[PDB]
Amino acid sequence: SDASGGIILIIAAILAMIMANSGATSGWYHDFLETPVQLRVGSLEINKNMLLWINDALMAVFFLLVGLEVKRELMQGSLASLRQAAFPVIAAIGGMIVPTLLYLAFNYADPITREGWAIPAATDIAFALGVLALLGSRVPLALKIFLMALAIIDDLGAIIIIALFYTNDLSMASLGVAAVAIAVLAVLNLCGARRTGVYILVGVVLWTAVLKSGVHATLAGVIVGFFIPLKEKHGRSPAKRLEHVLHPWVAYLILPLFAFANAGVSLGGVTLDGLTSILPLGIIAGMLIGKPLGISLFCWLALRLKLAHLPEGTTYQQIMVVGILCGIGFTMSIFIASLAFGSVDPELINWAKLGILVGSISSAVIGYSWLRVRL
Ligand SMILES: CCCCCCCC/C=C/CCCCCCCC(=O)OC[C@H](O)CO
Ligand SMILES: CCCCCCCC/C=C\CCCCCCCC(=O)OC[C@H](O)CO
Repeated sequence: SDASGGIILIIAAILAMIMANSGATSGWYHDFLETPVQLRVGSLEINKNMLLWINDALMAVFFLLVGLEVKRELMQGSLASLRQAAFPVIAAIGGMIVPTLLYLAFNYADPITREGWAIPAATDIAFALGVLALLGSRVPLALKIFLMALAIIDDLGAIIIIALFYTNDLSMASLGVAAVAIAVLAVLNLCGARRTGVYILVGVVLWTAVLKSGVHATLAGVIVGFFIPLKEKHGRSPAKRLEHVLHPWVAYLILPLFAFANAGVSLGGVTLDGLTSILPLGIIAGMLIGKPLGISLFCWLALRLKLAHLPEGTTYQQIMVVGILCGIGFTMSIFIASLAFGSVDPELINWAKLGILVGSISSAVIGYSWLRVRL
């Protein structure tokens, strides 16, 4: 499902680029996405443009899946112990620090564009795993597990740090209702509730309470995915079945719809001097240099001073290639960019997207080349 998921994602992005650039469709594409919307449901109203609504829904579902996965990794997978978590965690710290530092090298003096610091810290898990899948049985499963954990730690870390920066966007009552909802999820888990539906219902309450803040609405999905029990009772667990049923819908519908609504950008007026502007160049440097350099360097240090061990079945060369692949930020990076610039100016988000596209495509091509050499 990895290879076909990546291919369908790329098709949707190409269709977006066609929509945003052809005279027959460009007008409607942009006008529809820009439309202000307010949904009627009692004494509870909220105003957001069409694209933001779409992204909130799609990313709530995607990060519900991310929540299930990270909980499974912390309880059963490669994050279930210090011994196994050391290497992916140190790698993710590097993949966070170095891309941010290279982005801010260009953008720290700009009070507007510095808000996009996390853009090249993101990794498009579907795209990167799809490029891995192109080598088939030559890829050690441990390498895929490593890439998955790395990307999820960086993506969740970005979302969480941004959420902490954005807390002031929520009201006292919103935070209160959210706290009570999270507490209900916790007691449901600790007591032994195993029907997925009850968690989903309390989860939509949590999601609506923090819906004014897109990043918090996204984090709500993670929280719900985290508190759905994973204990294998009689060979069954609601988290396993939910992840299994949800994964195809995310890989084949949610993420392609997101890419179709977000990856299309006009190419008229774009220039070589425009691409070398601080915002797109900071993104490109973060992805093409920051990601592989941070991941490889922090991993090398972890191994040399014996802080961590290579995952069995992998080599350090393979880890370096994964470091390149983690520069494929694509849809996750576009989402981070919408969180930073979405409510500021269309020129900013479009140039951020152009930078993301150059960095992502270049990371994919270079990573696949090195992958063919090493595997
Ligand atoms: C804002 C800060 C960044 C937020 C980043 C979000 C991602 C969180 C997961 C990464 C840490 C992994 C923790 C691994 C801890 C070791 C696990 C352990 O030793 O626990 C033993 C226990 O038996 C277990 O079942
Ligand atoms: C409210 C902030 C709380 C943050 C607590 C996180 C602590 C985790 C540290 C280890 C991972 C490395 C994290 C490095 C994160 C990049 C630096 C950063 O977040 O600051 C960028 C700044 O916003 C540009 O304007």
